[PDB]
Amino acid sequence: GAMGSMERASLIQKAKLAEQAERYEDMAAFMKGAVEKGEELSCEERNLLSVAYKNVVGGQRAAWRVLSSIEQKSNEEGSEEKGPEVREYREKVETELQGVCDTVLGLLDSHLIKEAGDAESRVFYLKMKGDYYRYLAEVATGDDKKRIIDSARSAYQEAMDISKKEMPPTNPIRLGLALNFSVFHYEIANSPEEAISLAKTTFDEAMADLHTLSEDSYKDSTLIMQLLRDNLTLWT
Amino acid sequence: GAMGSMERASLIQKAKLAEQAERYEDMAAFMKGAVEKGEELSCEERNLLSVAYKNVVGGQRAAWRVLSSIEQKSNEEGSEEKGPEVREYREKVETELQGVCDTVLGLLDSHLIKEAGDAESRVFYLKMKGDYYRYLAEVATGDDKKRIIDSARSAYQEAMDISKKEMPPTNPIRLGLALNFSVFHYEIANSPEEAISLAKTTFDEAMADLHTLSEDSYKDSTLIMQLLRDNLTLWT
Amino acid sequence: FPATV
Amino acid sequence: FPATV
Ligand SMILES: CC(C)(Oc1ccc(Cl)cc1)C(=O)N1CCC(CNC(=O)CCl)CC1
Ligand SMILES: CC(C)(Oc1ccc(Cl)cc1)C(=O)N1CCC(CNC(=O)CCl)CC1
Ligand SMILES: [Mg+2]
Ligand SMILES: [Mg+2]
Ligand SMILES: [Mg+2]
Ligand SMILES: [Mg+2]
Ligand SMILES: [Mg+2]
Ligand SMILES: [Mg+2]
Repeated sequence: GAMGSMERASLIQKAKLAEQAERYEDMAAFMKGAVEKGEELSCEERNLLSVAYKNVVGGQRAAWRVLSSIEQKSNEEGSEEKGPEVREYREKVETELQGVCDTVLGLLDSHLIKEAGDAESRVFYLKMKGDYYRYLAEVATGDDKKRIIDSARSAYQEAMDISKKEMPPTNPIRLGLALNFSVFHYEIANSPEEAISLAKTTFDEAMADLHTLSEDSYKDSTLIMQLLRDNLTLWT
Repeated sequence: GAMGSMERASLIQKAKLAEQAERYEDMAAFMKGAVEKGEELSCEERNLLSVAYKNVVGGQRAAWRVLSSIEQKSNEEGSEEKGPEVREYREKVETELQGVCDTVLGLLDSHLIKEAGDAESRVFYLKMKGDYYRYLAEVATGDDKKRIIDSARSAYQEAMDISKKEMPPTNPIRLGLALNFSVFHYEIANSPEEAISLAKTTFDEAMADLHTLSEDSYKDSTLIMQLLRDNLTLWT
Repeated sequence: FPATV
Repeated sequence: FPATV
């Protein structure tokens, strides 16, 4: 690893600098280096890792969607043949996207998840596992598409089961997990009713627990609750 | 070159796709490949090249400024020592930025400028040469800073001389050249009076020639004239 | 697209 | 920062 010679603390410092500079590829590389030191990640560090890769893959997904749309339009009736270039370049972006997902999944498997015993860490990593399998699913079209979808589902389900047992219904990781699993149901699993039920039940159980929270915890939980409401509004 | 096996037309097609996908590093790599085919670039192709590298270096410059500001704050009195990491990471970004500038300057020198005989092409490339020396100047601090500044000045001056002889005062390349050379004077050469005089004279000579233009040419010229006015407003 | 975090 | 194109 190119980061093998850099101190763990220096990698974390530089990840924070990269975030300030909106250098998310660098941020991700620094955090991958930090993970590969072999120590568990603190809460702050877990969130640096997630922010970095979310921004990298988010850019790739956006680009993929642009290219896939152009490609789909090229394959309509009346469309003039433009050669293999659109497919080639969509494939290039797709392959890069898959590479990033595989990298993140690799970090989780070697060895973040197995060392994560606290609910906060284990749920966080399992949510990530579901998310990155979901991104793989978005672009999957072959023999393995069903298995990729099932891998996402399984990771999210394990995270949900732990979160329900071990976390209050307003915990932001629990809320974000539910938000994303609901989107998985709607967009990937062709289960819009499940998506809607999950979002509604999550919102309502959070609402009922807000009274227990400080002002600052209230802010965090209500932000994610609003995202649940936004999706429900989109879907109904 | 990794693009050596791809057709020139395919590289240009893919540069356009990359632009639509906001994949400017890819766009730049495709256009570098196209240049390295050895043929002259059309007007559209020159502008693909410039858009690509402008966006790449623009991101690097923005990141550099964030990091340089953090670094400068670390070196004030009362600032707690945080070690070498801020300098290291600013240097990393700086080195990458310089690499991109050197790449562009290399394309111009091998062999875009020497093959450019029409005023439109030669002025366009000389403006680019000035711009990328200006970006090098922004980060320069050593034995060569004066020579880098002079290289920018020389390229801009040759472009100005050709543009004044060969192009109308409303030509968008002539206007953009003047805009940027004016910024060079203000920000790099410590010559704010020269910057202001250039911007004003350019604006006024353009104003006087607008009557000759179609609606569409008028739109292009007035857009850049407004940038000249914006700078003048900033500076006075 | 729907919201995720 | 000032405008350039
Ligand atoms: C967006 C918002 C409000 O919530 C979430 C929720 C879930 C995820 Cl995966 C990401 C963001 C947010 O940025 N923050 C800041 C980071 C916080 C991290 N907290 C934990 O790890 C333990 Cl509670 C969550 C809220
Ligand atoms: C911003 C605006 C209006 O002008 C400029 C002016 C100068 C430069 Cl270097 C870049 C943009 C613009 O995008 N366009 C579109 C591209 C056009 C290219 N024209 C030429 O090569 C020959 Cl006239 C200029 C105007
Ligand atoms: Mg150590
Ligand atoms: Mg593929
Ligand atoms: Mg249920
Ligand atoms: Mg050929
Ligand atoms: Mg340096
Ligand atoms: Mg003069």
